Amino acid sequence: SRMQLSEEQAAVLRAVLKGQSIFFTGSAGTGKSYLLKRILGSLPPTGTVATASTGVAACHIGGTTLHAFAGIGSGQAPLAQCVALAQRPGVRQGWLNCQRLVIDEISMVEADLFDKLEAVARAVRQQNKPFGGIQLIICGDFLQLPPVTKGSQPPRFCFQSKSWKRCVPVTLELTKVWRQADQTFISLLQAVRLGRCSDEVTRQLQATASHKVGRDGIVATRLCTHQDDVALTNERRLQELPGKVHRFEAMDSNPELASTLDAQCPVSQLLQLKLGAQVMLVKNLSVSRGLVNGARGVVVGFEAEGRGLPQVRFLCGVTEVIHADRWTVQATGGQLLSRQQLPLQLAWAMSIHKSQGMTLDCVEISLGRVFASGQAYVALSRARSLQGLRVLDFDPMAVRCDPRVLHFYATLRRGRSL
Ligand SMILES: Nc1ncnc2c1ncn2[C@@H]1O[C@H](COP(=O)(O)OP(=O)(O)NP(=O)(O)O)[C@@H](O)[C@H]1O
Ligand SMILES: CC(=O)Nc1ccc(-c2csc(N)n2)cc1
Ligand SMILES: [Mg+2]
Ligand code: NA
Repeated sequence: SRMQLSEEQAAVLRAVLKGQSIFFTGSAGTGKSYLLKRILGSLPPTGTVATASTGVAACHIGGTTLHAFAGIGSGQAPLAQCVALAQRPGVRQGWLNCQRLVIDEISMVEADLFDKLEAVARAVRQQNKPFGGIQLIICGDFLQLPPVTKGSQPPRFCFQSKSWKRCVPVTLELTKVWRQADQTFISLLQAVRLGRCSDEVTRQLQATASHKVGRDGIVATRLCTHQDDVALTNERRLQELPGKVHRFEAMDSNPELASTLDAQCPVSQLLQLKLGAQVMLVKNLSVSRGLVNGARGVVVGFEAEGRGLPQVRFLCGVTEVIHADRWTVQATGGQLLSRQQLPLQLAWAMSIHKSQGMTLDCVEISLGRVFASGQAYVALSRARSLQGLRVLDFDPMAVRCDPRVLHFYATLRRGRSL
C-alpha cells in the first residue's frame, strides 16, 4: 500500500485530475517530488510527459530532462531555428502527443527558456493558447537552487517570464516538512530558507561544528559548490588508501553516446574501489533494509568469486554485497540509452547540485563564503537529522535569498488566509 496524502497533497492531486494547470511549491522535504510520483500514477501514461529541470532531479521521478523533451538544442538559437529543431522526427511527435507536461525543480529553469518553450509549444502544435494548450503540472521551490543559463546573461527566475501566470494560473503550497522529524531542526531550516539568521539560529548551526557524524569507518560526505573540487577530493582520498584498486567497467547500449547518458545517470563508465572506500548508494535497492538512494557506507571486502563484487557496510547497520544495476535514460526524440553498472559513487565529496532533491544523513559543509541564493539552504536541508550534519565556519553571509523571490512569495500569498 501507499502513504496517506496530506490534505494539502490531496488538493493538488484534485486540481491536476480536474485538468487544471498548476504550480505547487513548498520547503525542502514537503513531499513535492513524492506527490509528482502519485500524480503520474493517477494519470494515463499516454499523453503524460514527466520531466525535471536537471538530470539528477529527473531520476527521482523516473522522468526525462526538460532539455531532452524539448529537442530545441541549447535553446540559445533564434526561435525560428528552435521551431525547426522541434519539428524533427520523434521530437515533433513528442510535442504533438503531449497533453500533460510535468516539470519538477522549476527553480533552475530561467525565464528566457520558459518563454522560448512556450512559443515553441504554440508553433509546433499550431494551437494559439498558452503553452500550446498543454496542461502544465509544475513544482519546486524558488528559495532552493537558482536558475541557470546556457547563455551569458544574468538569468531571470522562471516566475519573471511574462507568460508565467497565464501558463500556470493556479498555485498551491505544501507546508508540512516530512524529511526531518525534529521540530527544532525544521524551525532552524525555515529561518535559513527565509534568510532570517537570528543570533540563536547562528549559534545552533555553529554548534554543529563539533558533531561526530561518522560511525565505525564511515566519514561525512563533504558537500562542495563545484564538481572540480569533488572529483579531486574523491580521487586524492581513493589514492591514499593502501589496498589494490578493483575496477568495474560499465556496459552502455551506445558507448558513443556516453556523455548523453552521463547527464541523466548517477553512475560512471569506470568505477574504481578499494577496501575502505567511502561510497554512496545511488539507487533504491530496499526501502525496508534502509538501502536507499543517498545511503552512505564503506567498502569492507570484495567477493572471492566471479567479478569480485564489493561488500559495503552502511551507516544504518546492514552489510551487503552490491550487484550490478541498470539505468535506461530517455534522450532527445524518444531515443533510449542504457548503462549497466554497480549503483555506487565515491562519496568523500559530492556537489550541492548533485544532492538536489535528495535526502542524506552524513554530511559536512563549510559555510563561511558567499553562496548562490538558496544554495546554503539546499545543502543544509538535505540532512535527515541535525546529528548527521556538521557545518564548519558558519556565517550568515553564506545565507542569501534573492529579493525577487521574497517579493514573488509575498505577492503569491497576498490574498491567502495564512
Ligand atoms: N504524506 C506523506 N506522509 C509521510 N511522508 C511523506 C508524505 N509525503 C511525502 N513524504 C516523505 O517526505 C520525504 C521527502 O519527500 P520529497 O518528495 O523528497 O520532498 P520534496 O518536497 O520533493 N524535497 P526537495 O526536492 O528537497 O524540495 C520522503 O521521504 C517522502 O516519503
Ligand atoms: C544524473 C546524475 O548525474 N546524478 C548523480 C547523482 C549523484 C552523484 C553523486 C553521488 S556522491 C557523488 N560524488 N556524486 C552523481 C551523479
Ligand atoms: Mg523534490
Ligand atoms: Na552523471
